[PDB]
Amino acid sequence: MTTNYIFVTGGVVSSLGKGIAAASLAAILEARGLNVTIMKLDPYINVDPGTMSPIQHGEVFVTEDGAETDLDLGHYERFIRTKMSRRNNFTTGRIYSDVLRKERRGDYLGATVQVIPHITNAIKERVLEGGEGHDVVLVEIGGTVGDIESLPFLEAIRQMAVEIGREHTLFMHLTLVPYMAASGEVKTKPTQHSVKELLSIGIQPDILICRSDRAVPANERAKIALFCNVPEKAVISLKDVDSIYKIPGLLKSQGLDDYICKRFSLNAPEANLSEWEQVIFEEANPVSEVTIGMVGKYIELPDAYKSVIEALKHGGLKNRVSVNIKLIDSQDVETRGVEILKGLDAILVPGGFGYRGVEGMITTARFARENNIPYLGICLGMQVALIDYARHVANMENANSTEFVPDCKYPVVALITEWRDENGNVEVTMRLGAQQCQLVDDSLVRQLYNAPTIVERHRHRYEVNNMLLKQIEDAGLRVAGRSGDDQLVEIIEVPNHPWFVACQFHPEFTSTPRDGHPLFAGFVKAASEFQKRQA
Amino acid sequence: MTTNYIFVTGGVVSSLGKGIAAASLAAILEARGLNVTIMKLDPYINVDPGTMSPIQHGEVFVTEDGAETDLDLGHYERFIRTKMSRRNNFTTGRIYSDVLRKERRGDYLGATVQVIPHITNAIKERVLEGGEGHDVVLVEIGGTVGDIESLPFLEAIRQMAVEIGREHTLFMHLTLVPYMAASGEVKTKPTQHSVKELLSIGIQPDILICRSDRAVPANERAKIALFCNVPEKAVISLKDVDSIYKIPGLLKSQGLDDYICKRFSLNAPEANLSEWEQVIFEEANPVSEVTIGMVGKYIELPDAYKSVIEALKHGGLKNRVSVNIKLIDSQDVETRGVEILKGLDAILVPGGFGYRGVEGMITTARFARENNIPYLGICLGMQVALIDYARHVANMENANSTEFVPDCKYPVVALITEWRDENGNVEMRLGAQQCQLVDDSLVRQLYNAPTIVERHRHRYEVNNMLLKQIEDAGLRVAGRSGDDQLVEIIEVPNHPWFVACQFHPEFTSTPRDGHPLFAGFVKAASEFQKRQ
Amino acid sequence: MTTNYIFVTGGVVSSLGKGIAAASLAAILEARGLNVTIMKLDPYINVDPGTMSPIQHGEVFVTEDGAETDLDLGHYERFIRTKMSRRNNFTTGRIYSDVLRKERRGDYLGATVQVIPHITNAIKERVLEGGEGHDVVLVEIGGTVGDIESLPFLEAIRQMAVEIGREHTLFMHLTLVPYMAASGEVKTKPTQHSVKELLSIGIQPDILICRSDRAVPANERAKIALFCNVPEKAVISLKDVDSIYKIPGLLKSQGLDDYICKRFSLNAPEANLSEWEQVIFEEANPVSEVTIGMVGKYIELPDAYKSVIEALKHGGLKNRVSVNIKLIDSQDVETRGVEILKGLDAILVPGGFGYRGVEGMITTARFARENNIPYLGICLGMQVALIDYARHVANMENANSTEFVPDCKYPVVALITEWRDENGNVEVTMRLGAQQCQLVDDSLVRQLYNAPTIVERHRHRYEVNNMLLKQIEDAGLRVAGRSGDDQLVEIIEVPNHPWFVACQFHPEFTSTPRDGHPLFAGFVKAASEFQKRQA
Ligand SMILES: Nc1ccn([C@@H]2O[C@H](COP(=O)(O)OP(=O)(O)OP(=O)(O)O)[C@@H](O)[C@H]2O)c(=O)n1
Ligand SMILES: Nc1ccn([C@@H]2O[C@H](COP(=O)(O)OP(=O)(O)OP(=O)(O)O)[C@@H](O)[C@H]2O)c(=O)n1
Ligand SMILES: NC(=O)CC[C@H](N)C(=O)O
Ligand SMILES: NC(=O)CC[C@H](N)C(=O)O
Ligand SMILES: NC(=O)CC[C@H](N)C(=O)O
Ligand SMILES: [Mg+2]
Ligand SMILES: [Mg+2]
Ligand SMILES: [Mg+2]
Repeated sequence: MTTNYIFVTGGVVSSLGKGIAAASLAAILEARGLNVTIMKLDPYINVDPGTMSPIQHGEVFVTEDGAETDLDLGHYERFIRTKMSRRNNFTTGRIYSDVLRKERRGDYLGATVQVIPHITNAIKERVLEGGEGHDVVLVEIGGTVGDIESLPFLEAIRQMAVEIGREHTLFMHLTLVPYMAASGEVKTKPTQHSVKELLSIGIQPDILICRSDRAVPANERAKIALFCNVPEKAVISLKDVDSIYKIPGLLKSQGLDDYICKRFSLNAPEANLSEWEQVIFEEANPVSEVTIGMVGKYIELPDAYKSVIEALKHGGLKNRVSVNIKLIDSQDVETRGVEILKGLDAILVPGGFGYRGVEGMITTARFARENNIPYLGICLGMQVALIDYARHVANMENANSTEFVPDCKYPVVALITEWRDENGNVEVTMRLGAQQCQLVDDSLVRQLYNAPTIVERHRHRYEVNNMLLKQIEDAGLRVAGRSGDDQLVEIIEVPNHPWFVACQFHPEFTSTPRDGHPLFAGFVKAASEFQKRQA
Repeated sequence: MTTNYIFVTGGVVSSLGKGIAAASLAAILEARGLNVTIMKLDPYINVDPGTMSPIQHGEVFVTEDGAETDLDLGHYERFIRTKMSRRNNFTTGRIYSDVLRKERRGDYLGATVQVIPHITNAIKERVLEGGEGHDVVLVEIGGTVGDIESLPFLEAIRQMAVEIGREHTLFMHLTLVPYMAASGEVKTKPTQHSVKELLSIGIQPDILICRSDRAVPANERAKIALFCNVPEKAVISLKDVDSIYKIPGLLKSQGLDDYICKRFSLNAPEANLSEWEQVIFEEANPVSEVTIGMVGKYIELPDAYKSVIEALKHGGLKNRVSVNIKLIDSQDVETRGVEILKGLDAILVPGGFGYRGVEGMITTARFARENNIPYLGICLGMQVALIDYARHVANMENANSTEFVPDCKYPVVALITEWRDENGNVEMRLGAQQCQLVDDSLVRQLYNAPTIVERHRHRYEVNNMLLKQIEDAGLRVAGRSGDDQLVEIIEVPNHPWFVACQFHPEFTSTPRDGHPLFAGFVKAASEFQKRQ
Repeated sequence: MTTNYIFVTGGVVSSLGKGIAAASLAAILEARGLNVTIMKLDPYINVDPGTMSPIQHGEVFVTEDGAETDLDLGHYERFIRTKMSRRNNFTTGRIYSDVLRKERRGDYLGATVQVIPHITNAIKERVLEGGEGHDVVLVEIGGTVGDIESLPFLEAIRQMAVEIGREHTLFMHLTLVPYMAASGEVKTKPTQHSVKELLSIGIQPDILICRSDRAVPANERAKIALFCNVPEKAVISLKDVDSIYKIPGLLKSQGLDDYICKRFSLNAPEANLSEWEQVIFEEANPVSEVTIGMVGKYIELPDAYKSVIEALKHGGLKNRVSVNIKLIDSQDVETRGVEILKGLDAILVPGGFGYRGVEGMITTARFARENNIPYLGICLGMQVALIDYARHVANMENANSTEFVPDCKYPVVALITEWRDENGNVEVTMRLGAQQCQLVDDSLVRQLYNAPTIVERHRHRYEVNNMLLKQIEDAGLRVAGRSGDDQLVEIIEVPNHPWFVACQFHPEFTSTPRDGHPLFAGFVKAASEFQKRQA
């Protein structure tokens, strides 16, 4: 079976929903039994998003194999059951960095190294490596048709299409169709002009996905076809919907996947969207409501927490509980006190870097342990909770993480090789990716995950200081999971509490709307339980 | 006194507000004491909008000199006091038409006649004609930058800018900066792309006017400036507003007029927007409310009645009355009956052509003459009033206009050449025309003068031979022309407020100066509303 | 005094003569007493041309400070008396390589690193560093307006222009105006369309330089002005000329520099072109003719030898001798024998890498030493001559350079740390840039350069093997110059010959048409002397 490529580009503006549109299309194809994958090409110069603040392009997502990648890969894994790896995300930086290393070491045998063919060859090679043995590969191109930064990407895929042939390649282009109040109509002009820009780069789109805040009527769809050399049936409307889970069914109901299977000549059964319809049904029919406070330092751009917010939403689905997520600046806790935590059925403290806003989290971890409000702490949020417990229950004054005050008396969280005592004695490298974790026989989480061993994903360097550990266990705190070797602590529980769990790994990256996640489902159940005993 | 041009263009999408934007800008400049004018270049092929359906590009506006032009000229006249004439509007059709004629007749001396320089030359000459003897001329280019249709307009102005010089020309380019809900941001990408299209046609914009449904924040303005080679102070924000009357003010508060005066080297006092401030204040503080029904055949596209809608709103201002205009399909008076006129404090029947829906208008004029509801009838509306009368009070069975049923026994409205009687016995107006007011009419009063000037666009007149008969049965002749004493205004004098006229009074109404008929009409509608 | 920038771009095609057009313009400005410089921006990905074969974009030029750069810098140094350094040439590779190194080490503080502003900032910074304290800086942009590879360059300079203002920036754009035989006219259409491409990138050219194979008449110049928003007087004609030395006077005679000085507001005296007129006069009035054979492995692209060919031409000027340069494949010597060297008044063997064609050079060095035909050997050509002498006069059979047969018995040329005996005994890193060299008291070259110490430029790694040196001196060969320390051999002479010199340094990079070069002038004199005793 020959591999087919659908290239996804966007025009007019960015924030158009390319990731989500691609992922949804992939979900449909998946449900026709096709073997599908997706990859993201980002135009940034960063070698990988590992050096990007979460308020730049949102969360740094992590795949099983430890790659730091764009958050689109989160969308991909939540719409299809394929696992993303390093192979599904690369940037312009990564391309240039490979080519420079090869040029400097003489691999090009004295040739002038050029954007074409050398940069573009490099791009084609990773596109082929990401597609390897899949029937259909959606290749999402970042940036907007017309700007400078994504031109080599577009020229690469142009070349591929000619090389591979139109029998096995399609171009899917998203554009904006804005509504004008004065005239009461949506406008095709930007689509017309975007398609001319795309053509001027040498690409004829085959399918047009029309983004608007309402459906694009037949009249205007026909106008777009007329001007873009695309048949009417390949001009698809994609309105703003109240739930992303509806997107696959919306695209299916307009023939998009039929049109694709015909072009690629695949006999495949009609997409069965039962799992989506189920998720949609669940979402539409909550039995009760909770309010969960997410308390962290990046709430000014919520995408910093994209996968967490979705995991919560999946926790809602598994409990038929509608989760109202209220974002709370953890630094306002420092200023305005515990006051602003009033009125919450649970509390989540997410991950982060840098001292700013961390003392507000420690406080937040406290308030939730003392008032018996259920608490989930992820990475940093597990670290600030160890810190809370030590300071306030094992009475280790001023305890902290070497990340924030390097020279503190009780460094409860520190790099493995910074580990020391309160006396100064010692014993005689980012953790990335999927790692096995042993669950402790009598813990909440051993029951929730219901297995002695689980696999979750890491992105952190600061560990639980084993040298100060016994002193904290002795004061009540329980260790609920450890790694495979060198027993580092992965999970802690405060057992005098309805529901208080915190973990080092990012469980949100393995949560999905179809299959949920045992930790979040638990966390949300507890929030509902707690909500109902206050009423 | 060198003449300065400001070329106004539009990018991304149309329906951007170029007309109003340009008109507002003009309003500010006039308020600084400058001699100013505006003109519209339409890319369409119609020689003029005279053959255009009112549901196509809206109403056909008529200027003092009797030209039929785009409705944008209405906006112009409602923002500045300079009078538009036929030189303030021309189409691509008009341009090719003149060049073709000159060519078939040999004026090109056997040259190959080309888009450049012959079509572009013809465009340049007309832009110069519309501009002559003005300080600042706003030239509004129809269509959207990027499209085929307006390229010759764009190349002609590019040439003009280079000929006349950068010290006397400015390019103002409007764009759309849409809001994305996903990100909570307005987006400058389309502006950056549109300025590129404009540059590729050889035009560097000087001023960017950013349309959006909310203000464009300083960050986005700064990014537009960085990418488009314009300084930040020349990136202006023009959000959707709740009242066009606030647009002169909104632009002036961002320094637009200063920027222009600086570039064109003019010392002019600061703009005095007091009349606009007054207009905004009136509109913001109505004391009563009314519902007025507009009954006619083009309600599917409200711009068909653009100047009438506005003249009512100006009637509102002058009485501090807020007017709700209920657009009513007069075809529905035919199907569903007089019920659909339930709940109106006044009824206006506007102009039109074609029989479809006119029987509904006659039922409508009756309803109002009968149930003592105030009525204003413009052109068709005045004609269908006479039909109602003769037909229901002078008992002239099935009376009509020859435009609709040519061989009717009683042609009360008919071309002047068609003028007959009930036995068969015997014996198109455009522009500003003098009208004489009858000494004892509700209208000699409202206009507070003997003779007036109003604008015509119609063929069919009141039949003078059937006239003395309808006068006897009650009806009153309130105004008449110069010669042939044709009937211009009729009143039913046993009604609180019933006026109807042949001319289009809406074309002279402005928000600053109001209009005596619509002031009158709206005042009456208020008085009626109080009595229920 | 404020720095002014003239940006030079090209359109329609490449090979348009941007380097030469810029350099000539610089020469005019120089002659108005202005302090001028020039820089080249290349769109290649190579970090620097050090890894490019000479048949890629021609010779790798070397500046005093040792930078490996584009051959345009040769043109610059031959038209103005400023010295080029690393500062005057950078590539896209160099830009990306700096930015990647800074991004990976966290210098961007978590920002997304983008083509704009990060790549473009980097470019602006080197443009400012190259311009530092000069009155006028010509900034030559490589590639052709309209292609992908030079877009960031164009966007950078666009930004600069707005920032610095039009008071101190001009855009000079070259285009092609082709002659059509069918119609008998030159065509302005490509200029029209190129200027629209340049505008679409956001740059309004200020000056148009019209390349054609004949002058561009007034009619068409006016047409170009009409369509490009440029005044007639800024549309300059630049026909194919028989001598580049005429280009400054051609541009001057059309007001180009007047137009520039007016725009930048400089009072400067009229350009005095006396030195050029002199060079032109010299060139036009040769007294006799010679034929010099250039024998090397890259003659398929003569630009591989750009500066050598020009040095010869300057040697012609200093002797009023018209040099007919005949290029000869040194590999055809291997095949067709010494035969193809018949009919030559001198012989030059240039530099190179790799064994292919080197045995033909050794042979060539031989033929010239035996028949007393004057010989100049540069770098490789000095190495193959040591090799010739050893094999055939010091009778060291099969002698060679470790570069070619690493394990040979007599490695006469080898890396310093490969140095060994014919017995295998030993004693108890490219050379780049301007280095001092001591001249030997009784040598030809000590007289020609007329000083005990000279400065010439290196680009080589293989040295004269000091361990086998005494054995070659003993057989006749004389050392004519050495370095400063560690006495490595820079120059050799065979003293039983009318004129036989060879050197390690590249003397062609310090030769110019105005001031000539003592070695080449000598070499050409000798060729003329030799030509005249055969007649
Ligand atoms: N490449 C094109 C496409 C359309 N037009 C012109 O576009 C005008 C219509 O303008 P507008 O409504 O702004 O364009 P639409 O195509 O209707 O797009 P939208 O849906 O945005 O209105 C027509 O007169 C037609 O001649 C043009 O000149 N060149
Ligand atoms: N001519 C341009 C302009 C911008 N960019 C790229 O555009 C990206 C920003 O994308 P986006 O936010 O979509 O564009 P903005 O310029 O911010 O515009 P908007 O207001 O629509 O976001 C940057 O990485 C920059 O490299 C580009 O490649 N070419
Ligand atoms: N993403 C996170 O929460 C990281 C936590 C902490 N700063 C660490 O590096 O270990
Ligand atoms: N504009 C109109 O109302 C036209 C009225 C009528 N059809 C006429 O021609 O006289
Ligand atoms: N440019 C050259 O001639 C180099 C000569 C020789 N291959 C060396 O590296 O020393
Ligand atoms: Mg339209
Ligand atoms: Mg942006
Ligand atoms: Mg021609």
